[PDB]
Amino acid sequence: CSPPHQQDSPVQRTNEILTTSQNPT
Amino acid sequence: MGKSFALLVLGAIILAGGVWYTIEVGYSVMAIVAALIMAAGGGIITWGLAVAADVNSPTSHKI
Amino acid sequence: VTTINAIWNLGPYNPSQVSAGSQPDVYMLWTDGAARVMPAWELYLGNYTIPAVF
Amino acid sequence: PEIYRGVSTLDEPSAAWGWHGLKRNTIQLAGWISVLFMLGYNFGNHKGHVETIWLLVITALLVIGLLIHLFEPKLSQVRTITSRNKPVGHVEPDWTYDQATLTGTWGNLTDSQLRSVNIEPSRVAHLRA
Amino acid sequence: ADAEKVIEREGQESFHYGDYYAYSKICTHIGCPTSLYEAQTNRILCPCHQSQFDALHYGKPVFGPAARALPQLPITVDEEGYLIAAGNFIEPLGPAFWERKS
Amino acid sequence: CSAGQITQTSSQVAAVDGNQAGSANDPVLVRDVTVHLTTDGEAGVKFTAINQDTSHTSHTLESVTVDGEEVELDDAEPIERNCSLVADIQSELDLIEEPEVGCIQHVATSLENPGFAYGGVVPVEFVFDTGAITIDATVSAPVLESGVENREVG
Amino acid sequence: CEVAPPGGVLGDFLRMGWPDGITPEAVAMGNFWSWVWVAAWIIGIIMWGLFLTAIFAWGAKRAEKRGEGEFPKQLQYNVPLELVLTIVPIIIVMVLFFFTVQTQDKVTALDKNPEVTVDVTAYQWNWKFGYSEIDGSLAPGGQDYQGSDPERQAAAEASKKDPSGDNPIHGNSKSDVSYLEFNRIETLGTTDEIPVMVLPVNTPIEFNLASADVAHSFWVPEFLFKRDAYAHPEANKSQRVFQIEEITEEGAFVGRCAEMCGTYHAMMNFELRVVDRDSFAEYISFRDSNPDATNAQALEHIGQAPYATSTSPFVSDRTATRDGENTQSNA
Ligand code: HEC
Ligand SMILES: CC(C)=CCC/C(C)=C/C=C/C(C)=C/C=C/C(C)=C/C=C/C=C(C)/C=C/C=C(C)/C=C/C=C(\C)CCC=C(C)C
Ligand code: FES
Repeated sequence: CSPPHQQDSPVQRTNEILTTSQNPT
Repeated sequence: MGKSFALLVLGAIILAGGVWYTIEVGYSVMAIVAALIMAAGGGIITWGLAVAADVNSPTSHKI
Repeated sequence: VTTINAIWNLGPYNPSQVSAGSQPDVYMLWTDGAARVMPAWELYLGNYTIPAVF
Repeated sequence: PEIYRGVSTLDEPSAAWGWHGLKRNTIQLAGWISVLFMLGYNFGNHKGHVETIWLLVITALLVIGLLIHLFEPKLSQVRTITSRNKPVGHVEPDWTYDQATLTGTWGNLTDSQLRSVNIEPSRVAHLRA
Repeated sequence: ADAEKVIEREGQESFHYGDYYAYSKICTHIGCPTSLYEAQTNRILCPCHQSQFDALHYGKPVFGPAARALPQLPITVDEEGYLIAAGNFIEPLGPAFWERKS
Repeated sequence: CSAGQITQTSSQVAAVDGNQAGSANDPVLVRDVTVHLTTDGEAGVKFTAINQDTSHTSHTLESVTVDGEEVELDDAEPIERNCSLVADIQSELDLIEEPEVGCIQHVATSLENPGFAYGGVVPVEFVFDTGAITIDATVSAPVLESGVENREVG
Repeated sequence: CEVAPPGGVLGDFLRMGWPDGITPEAVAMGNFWSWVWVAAWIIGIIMWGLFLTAIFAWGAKRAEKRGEGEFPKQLQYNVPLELVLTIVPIIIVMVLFFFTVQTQDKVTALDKNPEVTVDVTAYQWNWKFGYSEIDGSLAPGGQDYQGSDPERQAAAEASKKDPSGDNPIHGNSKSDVSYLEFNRIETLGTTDEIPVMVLPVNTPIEFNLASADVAHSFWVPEFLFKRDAYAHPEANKSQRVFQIEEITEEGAFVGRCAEMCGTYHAMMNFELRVVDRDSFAEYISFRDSNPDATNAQALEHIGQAPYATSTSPFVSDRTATRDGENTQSNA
């Protein structure tokens, strides 16, 4: 009575930092 | 006379069961339930005393 | 003397927009209310599913 | 007072004019179906449990009502005497008629008492003879 | 503070782009737009029949007729700094139909 | 039922981008900690360090860093009890007045942008004389002067 | 009263839980209370005895065993005894009212010549104390200290009218605060700290109450006295000033709010700390000289507890308090 595939992950979401490419200046 | 003895005795341990639990648990929600057990014991004590009062001085003479 | 279904302030339909009070007409409210009170019981059978609105 | 289709006229005065008595088994069946549905209600996607308290209280009271309706217990009529009240075989005298006639409970009052109620005994001597 | 306590769905690990999440606006019960985002309780709400989806618990339903979580869209910034869809929905969005798996 | 011990109005935080650290029992609190990065490319760290140490052990912000990278800030006075060191980029700091009554002090900041992305979150590490405080903060643009900007198509 | 209670275990029983009190009129109120309780006990026992007599002496079974018959004497009226028993409570409440007037008038009289006057502000939900005037003996300057803040009180007087004009309440703005006194030496109570007002020993002291918000009340159980603090006390025709002849002994004493003000009515505690008269001069000179310093720092300057030892602040979290440790550790 709940969907088979609707499962919570084992991953604990340690932060994945993000960046963008900078101009050469 | 009559049931009043046993109805008191049954209460006297239940009251003892209550207050003991009250002095066991800390300040908590279960202390409320301990108070209820203690008060139930007191109620059965007075219930015994009241049936004793009725037996001592009946006022509904014919059963 | 009484306004009914003042469509001019509802705007035209587009599937991405909705209002808080969006019930059907009064004589249909019963069949809305049924959908509101059903406790979401849904069946899954392998490659198939019976939704909760059946 | 006749019985029509299972119900007595004394309980249902219009018993002969329509549909009056549902069988008690039907009431039980409807109640148990309702209890089953209301216990099913608590298997949805809700998170809180205040909902659970309301459902469980109402179903407990439903089951209590259905059990008493199933057995329909009874108590006896108590036969004690409390006070100057008297047992069932008593016959109550009409104290007002006695007062207004000087007969029965007001009969054979002495001269002093008859004077005490503003009634001269001279008008009453033959009545008490 | 609220992005700390997100629960990710199995297989939808990397769909977010930082603080940004992107769910489908179409309710999974009967398909009304959900559209009522409670900013503090973080519950996406559907006005048609009062379904509540936990935006932090991968859009899983928490109240109402809905039985299934909102599908999620992966997103990422492009070379120029706008936001783009980094993929397709992995799950059929909209109301369920008979042959929809789960 | 809504007025219980768990209540919706009680659990709320401010509608701001800045994260926050510290309970009512902690000595020094950081409120509204955010990494600002204006559209012109300049960047810095907005925050407010409030001292509430009941021991009256006045501190001095030794340093702040974003992902280990330095942020420039100078002229930070010690923060005695019930005082607030408000820090922000100079352009935004100029918009508000320093209060002559009250303990508040304004300080300017700036950091070289290593390539932080709008939307993402980065750690921020404060170190005062009495200890270090770590807190993740988001990256976003400063707020526009309200009412002046229109949606422009090109 | 001028006559002390019986004392001993009888006094403790007659007390019956009152604090001893730390002012002259507190002693007067306690003595009056003790003797009133004596008279009340006399009445209570001398009528419970008659009810017990009914329970045990006037029973029907006894009189029927004695052969009295089915009915008693059927007496209805005894007019002279009725008039005597009517006259008795008249005299009792009369002679009681005489001493009531005596003690009440020596309590409430506003002629005690204050050396210190403290303006007190009640607000939802904490206390703010401000030293209003101090006699030259205790003041820093030798001459009398006057604490009214010119700029901040000027703002209060300017709040009376014309916020571009609403002025509904008798020509003043509905948000008038000109009745509040703002002082430059102030102690401000918070949820993180219980406020503490510092007072000397053996000086006539004055309190000037007011309330920013709904009605509050100032209650010090060791004064055996409490007074309501109202918004716009002049408008209410309420007396906002009360004086104590002195405080007679040093120490820290809790004081509470005794008027239902709102949600956090129970959290609105304060402390009244009474200190040696020579130390009060040091306290006021310290607070005046370096105003940036907190109240706790001044209390450290005296050499006593920086925080209210009588009551600690309540925990402000609505879930942590379940296990009964609802007390915050000030230090
Ligand atoms: C408790 C007794 C309060 C007093 C006094 C004041 N406010 Fe308040 N405030 C309180 C709560 C419980 C909340 C959260 C619930 C809510 O309505 O948001 C708030 C919130 C605010 C906000 C919103 C902050 C935001 O990020 O949008 C503001 C701006 C605010 N409070 C200001 C404010 C001021 C200036 C007050 C005195 C003049 C004031 N509040 C009184 C509780 C209480
Ligand atoms: C469209 C059109 C045409 C119209 C409109 C719409 C519609 C269609 C509608 C319809 C409707 C209808 C038909 C309806 C119906 C209904 C019904 C019949 C219902 C029924 C129900 C029932 C139930 C729920 C039941 C219940 C029961 C119970 C609970 C019981 C109980 C018992 C007990 C407990 C015993 C004791 C007593 C007391 C306590 C009181
Ligand atoms: S359409 Fe969303 S709850 Fe039904």
